Amino acid sequence: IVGGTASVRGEWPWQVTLHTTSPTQRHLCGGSIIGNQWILTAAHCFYGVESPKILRVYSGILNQAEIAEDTSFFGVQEIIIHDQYKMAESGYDIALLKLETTVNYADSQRPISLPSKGDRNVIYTDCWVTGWGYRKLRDKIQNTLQKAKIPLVTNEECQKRYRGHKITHKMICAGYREGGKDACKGDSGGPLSCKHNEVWHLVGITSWGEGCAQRERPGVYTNVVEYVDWILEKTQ
Ligand SMILES: NC(N)=NCCCCCNC(=O)[C@H](Cc1ccccc1)NC(=O)c1ccc2[nH]c(=O)cc(O)c2c1
Repeated sequence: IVGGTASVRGEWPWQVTLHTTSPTQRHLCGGSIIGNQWILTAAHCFYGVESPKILRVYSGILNQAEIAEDTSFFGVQEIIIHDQYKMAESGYDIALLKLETTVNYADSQRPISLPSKGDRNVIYTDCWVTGWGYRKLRDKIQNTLQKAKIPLVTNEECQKRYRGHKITHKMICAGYREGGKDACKGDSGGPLSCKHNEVWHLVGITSWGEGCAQRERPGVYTNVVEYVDWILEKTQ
């Protein structure tokens, strides 16, 4: 996260850090608890991942330093990638991880609500992006989970900023005209969480963009409301 601040422990209890153990253990991508056996994340995170056996999901984490060889984690039983996914920039950048055991919910870890189809007309004014990603284009994974408040931008506005791409209605964009606050490398797969009528909704999944926090280059997110049928289908 560029231009963000350290999170409070437990304030983003749906946020997970997905690790790979190969060749040695490291943070791979963000994701969101959406059900007791289910993490929603980006499809592009699994480029070259051959098997779910190399993955570890850690929940209830604030600091990456909490994670050591003796720290408990959730195994991944299955990776489910949208069958129309080819790459982040063309959409369908969404994936489910089916965990090998179920998450026991607590103040430190619990699921985020998916948006309703009735909320397509909602004007979210309180949206946040979170993660352990870079604080600038050339940087490293951060110890402490970062957060930034970022306003949504209209698709028509977003399309003007990415003339070489097609910004579809299955995408949603967010950014300051002047830049300065954004997701960056290592944040991908994580949530764009919006608070509306005192409830947090998983509005986006961090997907792609040009550089990080550049002026007139908003972040592009998978538009989660357009996938509620797919999520239901794939999780039932
Ligand atoms: N909103 C804006 N402006 N851009 C949107 C930002 C989201 C895309 C950025 N890419 C990303 O976030 C890659 C996506 C990716 C993941 C896995 C494999 C390939 C690509 N992530 C990374 O480049 C990435 C992921 C995990 C990492 N772990 C480490 O220990 C060190 C790293 O340098 C590192 C880098």
